[PDB]
Amino acid sequence: PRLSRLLSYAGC
Amino acid sequence: KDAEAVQKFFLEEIQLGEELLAQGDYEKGVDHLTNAIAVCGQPQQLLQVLQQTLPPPVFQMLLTKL
Repeated sequence: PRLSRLLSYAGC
Repeated sequence: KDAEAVQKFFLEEIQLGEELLAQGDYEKGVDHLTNAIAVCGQPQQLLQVLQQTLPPPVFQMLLTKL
């Protein structure tokens, strides 16, 4: 995966 | 490889929105940011970030295009 995508969406 | 398709969409739309706002294409940029917000669902933290990041009238265009 891509952490940046996971982390960025974590707030949702 | 598995799910996380929504996460890719989310980040790609934020990034494209940001790029378009920076070229001065406000309606297009706002269109794409609102695609990101739409797939969020608890977008309260996101909307705060956007409010601190955007010029006020650009932020108001966002609230209206929801």
